[PDB]
Amino acid sequence: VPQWEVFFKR
Amino acid sequence: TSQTVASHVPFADLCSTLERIQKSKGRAEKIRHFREFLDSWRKFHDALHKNHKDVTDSFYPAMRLILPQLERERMAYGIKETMLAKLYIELLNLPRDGKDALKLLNYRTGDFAMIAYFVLKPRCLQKGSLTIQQVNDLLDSIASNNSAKRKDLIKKSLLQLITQSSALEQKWLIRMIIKDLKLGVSQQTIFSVFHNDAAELHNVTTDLEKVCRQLHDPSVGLSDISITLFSAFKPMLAAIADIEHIEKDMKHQSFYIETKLDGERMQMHKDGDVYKYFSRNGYNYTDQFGASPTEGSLTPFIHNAFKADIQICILDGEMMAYNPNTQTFMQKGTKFDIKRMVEDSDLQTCYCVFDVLMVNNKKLGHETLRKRYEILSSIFTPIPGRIEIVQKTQAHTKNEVIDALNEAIDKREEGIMVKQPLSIYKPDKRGEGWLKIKPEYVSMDELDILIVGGYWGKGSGMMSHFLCAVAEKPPPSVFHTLSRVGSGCTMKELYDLGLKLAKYWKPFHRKAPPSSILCGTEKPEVYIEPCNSVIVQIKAAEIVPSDMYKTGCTLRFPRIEKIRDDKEWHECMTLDDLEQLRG
Ligand SMILES: Nc1ncnc2c1ncn2[C@@H]1O[C@H](COP(=O)(O)OP(=O)(O)OP(=O)(O)O)[C@@H](O)[C@H]1O
Repeated sequence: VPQWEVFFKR
Repeated sequence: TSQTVASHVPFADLCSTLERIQKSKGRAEKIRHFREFLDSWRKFHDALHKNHKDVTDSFYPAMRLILPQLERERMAYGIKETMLAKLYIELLNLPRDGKDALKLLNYRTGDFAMIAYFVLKPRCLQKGSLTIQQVNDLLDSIASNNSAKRKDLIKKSLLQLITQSSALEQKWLIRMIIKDLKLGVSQQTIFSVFHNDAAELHNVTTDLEKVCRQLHDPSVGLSDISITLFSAFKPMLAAIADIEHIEKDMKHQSFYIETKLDGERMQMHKDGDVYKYFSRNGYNYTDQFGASPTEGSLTPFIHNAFKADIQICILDGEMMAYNPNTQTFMQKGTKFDIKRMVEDSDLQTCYCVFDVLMVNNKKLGHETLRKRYEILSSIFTPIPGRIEIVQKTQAHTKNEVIDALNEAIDKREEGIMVKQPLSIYKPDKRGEGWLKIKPEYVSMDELDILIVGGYWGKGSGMMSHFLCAVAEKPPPSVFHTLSRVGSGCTMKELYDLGLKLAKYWKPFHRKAPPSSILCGTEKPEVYIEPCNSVIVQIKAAEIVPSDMYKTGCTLRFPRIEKIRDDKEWHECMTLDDLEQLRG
């Protein structure tokens, strides 16, 4: 499950 | 399993992006911050749904908060700035007589969101808790409970938005409810950043969800983006045009002069016994007009006017209130209540069609206007006062358009339309093929003059025109004619005036004329003694030389604005006044 924090704040 | 991107993105991540954008100086920077949020969304989307099949999930839950003005799925919130003030004062426990409470309350027009923000910031330190999806759930709740007048549930949805969000999220939440984000970047720019085809798509489907879903991949466009059945398209628009240049403006070739009706721009979508109506802003008016020939104020009456071959069609026109007893369309500006009278069956809804965008399985948008008109005639047989083809005629003369404009203003229309016969239908585009012409009125708008005569004609009979005069200044017993003016009962007050005056008309005899009323070459059929008549307020474009009236001049494009029954007959404008006015 991909987690949102790493797509946005990166 | 029915998973969505919005359910993973903190509303905080959305609001920080908005904050960065608003606080950004230049277009480029503003755009950059948006692309960054968007790209994360799209990449996360691919990750979230890699295994998933046939997904309806999109940027929409964000898009609709970023462009709140375009929300169509959700109805009105019904939330006033003052209602928020009160909630915030109670909830934040502010001194009820202090500067903060009062500043929120007495707020007029720094948007409210900012005033609210500066009160919140020292007092509301919590970190936000809600996803974008949850914010949408709560806003849905507010709209739904607004529609139901369930005030308390509305408060409770709000209280979940506020107590669950940070101060900064609340500043943005407030802007999303007011529907004015003040990003300093146009919604055109927003669409452009989202997708090359977003705006074109949005013009033929007034639907962010379809725009987001269908254009979810930036790197694959849509072609033959077009008007489609049951999709609200943005109406084509008319540009203002000065009479002087028209012949040029219509490309020195034949053109149409069509009646300009001041009604409600409405499009009709038809497939069998199923109808949808959209207003110019893309709102659904099917509940009023009728989904099926058994429901509504229009559909049951027009359903059987469609010719035999017609299963599917899309029409553009204006809804008008028609008065059956006088066969007259009623203008919007009246003391009377038009919607109620239409509901009371004193008036009826009439659909005046000037265009057709699809017939059966055939798209017409990219056809010449001339071709579309031919087709229109085949779509339905008109029923006067319910469904009609707006009257048009061919012309090529600047002269012919003044004639048109003169007769238009005479019949109390407010202008005329001029259209290029070869022009195609271009949604939301203003000008291009269609022009509108109105008089050059000069703010002269308060000409108060006496009715001294009348003319019978069309309609119930009722009078088609009035002859009006100005007073000779007495040491008033003598009047001088100035202008004929259209009398058509486009507002009930003109109709009521007619009944008031009926018992006072007297036959006008050219060979034995009255002394109180002095005429030019223009004689009325009947006259009225001045002490029995009424002042009308007349708007005119200019005063021009004329031998048809005793004043030796007349009014260009005159129009009764008000019946000034609040002024005795002797309060008439005088020649002395008129002379002063011409200067
Ligand atoms: N025959 C027609 N063909 C195409 N569009 C029309 C026609 N008649 C009216 N419209 C549209 O409806 C509008 C009229 O709306 P409205 O009632 O506000 O007119 P108004 O206030 O009298 O003056 P204006 O037209 O400048 O708004 C026109 O500007 C035009 O965009």
